[PDB]
Amino acid sequence: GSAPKYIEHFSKFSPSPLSMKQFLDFGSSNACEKTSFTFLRQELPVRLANIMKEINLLPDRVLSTPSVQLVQSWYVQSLLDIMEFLDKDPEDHRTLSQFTDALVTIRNRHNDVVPTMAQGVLEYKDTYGDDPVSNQNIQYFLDRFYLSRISIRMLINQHTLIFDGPKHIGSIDPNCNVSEVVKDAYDMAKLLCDKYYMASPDLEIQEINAANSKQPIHMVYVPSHLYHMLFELFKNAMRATVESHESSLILPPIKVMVALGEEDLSIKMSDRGGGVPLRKIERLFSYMYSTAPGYGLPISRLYAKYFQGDLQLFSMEGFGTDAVIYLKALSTDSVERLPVY
Amino acid sequence: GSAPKYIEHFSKFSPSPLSMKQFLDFGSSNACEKTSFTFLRQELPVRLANIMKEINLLPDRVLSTPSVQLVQSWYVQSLLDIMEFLDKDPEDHRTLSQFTDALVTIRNRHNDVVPTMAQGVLEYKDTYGDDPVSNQNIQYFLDRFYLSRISIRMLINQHTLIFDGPKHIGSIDPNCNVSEVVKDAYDMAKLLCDKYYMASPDLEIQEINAANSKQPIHMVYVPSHLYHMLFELFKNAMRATVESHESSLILPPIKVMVALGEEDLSIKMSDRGGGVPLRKIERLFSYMYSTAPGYGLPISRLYAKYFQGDLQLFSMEGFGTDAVIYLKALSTDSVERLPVY
Ligand SMILES: N#Cc1c[nH]c2ncccc12
Ligand SMILES: N#Cc1c[nH]c2ncccc12
Ligand SMILES: [Cl-]
Ligand SMILES: [Cl-]
Repeated sequence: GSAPKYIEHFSKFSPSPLSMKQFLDFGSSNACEKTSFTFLRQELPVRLANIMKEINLLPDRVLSTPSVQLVQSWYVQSLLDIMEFLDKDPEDHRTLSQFTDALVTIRNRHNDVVPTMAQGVLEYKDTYGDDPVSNQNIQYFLDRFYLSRISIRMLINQHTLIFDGPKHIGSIDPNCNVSEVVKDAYDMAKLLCDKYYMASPDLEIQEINAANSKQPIHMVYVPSHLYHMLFELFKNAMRATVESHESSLILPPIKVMVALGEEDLSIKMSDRGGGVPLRKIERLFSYMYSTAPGYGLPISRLYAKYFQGDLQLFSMEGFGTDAVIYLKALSTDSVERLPVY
Repeated sequence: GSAPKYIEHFSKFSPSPLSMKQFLDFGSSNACEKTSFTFLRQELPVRLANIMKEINLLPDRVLSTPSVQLVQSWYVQSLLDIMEFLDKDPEDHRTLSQFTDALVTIRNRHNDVVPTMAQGVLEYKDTYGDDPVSNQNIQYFLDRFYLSRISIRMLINQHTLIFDGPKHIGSIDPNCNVSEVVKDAYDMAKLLCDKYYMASPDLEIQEINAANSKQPIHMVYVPSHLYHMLFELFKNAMRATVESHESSLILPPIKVMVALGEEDLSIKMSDRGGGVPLRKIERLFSYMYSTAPGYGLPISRLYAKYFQGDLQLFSMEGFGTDAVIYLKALSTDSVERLPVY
């Protein structure tokens, strides 16, 4: 087979990070399908080969596991699927239609990679232990492997959603109202909270538009990514609030502040769920320490970092916890953050 | 001279970190002066030699500067001063009295090491530049050099303050009321704020004693260290609040929360001084980036880390900033954190 050959070749190239503007240009109209095809048939084999080369450089005890071999098999097949289109003609509509169908198949093939890689982490802990050095190496690899995955699934979604044969550009909303996404994520977390706990904290939202007070806060962003982060934070904050007030009657509300500055758009979620000692904060972001026979926070932080943001937690044991999503306010500063190969 | 010989010998030993309990035992009574002398005449040459060996391993362009040579000369003389007492007899009261006088001299000799090392940083920036690699190496060294200094000045203060010929044990207050220290630091910052700005924010304090509600929060700590941290944070928060509301009439108060948990004692200072973009947070803790022709925060964080605590900043650009001091609530968990040699 030529799979090792392809990996070596395309690993020589560096991934090309795209900005929000570039995403909006690719999706401005259906006339750009050919340009998207020409870009992706080269870029997707590059990004796939770079992360596949890093997988092959893992230690033999990790590389020989069934989880890694299964994931690697799905990365080899996806690579080969894209390679078939390198010599095809963009002017042929059939070539473009087949490319879209191939991307949907590739996306579905990798839909279970996060629980599979979690199974591998649990196997490692039981087979070799949970030492700190192992934690760092696993954290280093999975952060890069999951950020690569996010970037590859972003490109695929933009092509398939737009070139399917407007206000929203695929998964990007150029006028995303942050408060509405906050409400949506709270409402979903509330439904689950009421069902499992028979009680739910209320929600309070306050907006601070520094430059234009009393004007609703909008941004260019991927609302599905923002929902995923806010949903995970709401679930954790509601659980802590309800469980810490089981023997009390008052249930403190969850308070969200949306602040718009000259370059940051910040979203703070404040709860009074008893808080967490500082010693345990790092474990909440660790894949290995959160694994038990709990990746919402570490993956949520990767979504924030994907467009040059961040997600941070600061708690006060005995009182409550604050969780801040830092996003770039300006589309010019919103650029893909890809793993440094 | 035997100075290089002494450094090599005592650098072989590891510093011995002490706990709060051990500090209270050394200072329980004046009868323990002999034990303190026997411990310090060995421990102080160990800690001095370890940081002196690291200084000698700096690159020649840093080591040859007048600032480092001056500091190193003060570390060689202080070492030699302590070496004189190694063969002396602890039972002789004159030996003990002379040791105390020697420690006061050593302490005063090093009183200007923080502005001197700041002069060296400014010289480096102008002579070789402010590249990121230089920033990391300088940050790594100064954090260790300033934490060593804090630990050596703690030992000296405990001996000189107690064995000078109770409620407080030297610089340690076994019943430190945190809120009172907060008020003291605010009052000092307010005086300076009113003098320079003709306006000052008010103060609001709220205590959360999770285990014993409505009971004042006390701890075993060094109130002078806590004051230094709170004073620096108050000065920065007041400056930002006043300057960000110059064209407004309302001046938001600075809100402090003191929370006591099972293992953390947390102090949050919240202001509405307009906040800071996330990109600038790391620069606030950098010695090199805060140097201009501003070490309060980086040194304040070292005071917090000295007894296994921390100091963290999280801001919301366009609104305000939160600054949290994390301390250990229990004296059993309060142990010296020394540089890993
Ligand atoms: N995210 C988040 C959290 C928000 N509050 C929490 N309390 C305990 C543990 C995690 C959390
Ligand atoms: N410490 C601290 C600060 C608290 N608020 C601030 N605003 C701007 C810059 C630094 C700070
Ligand atoms: Cl994947
Ligand atoms: Cl010093």
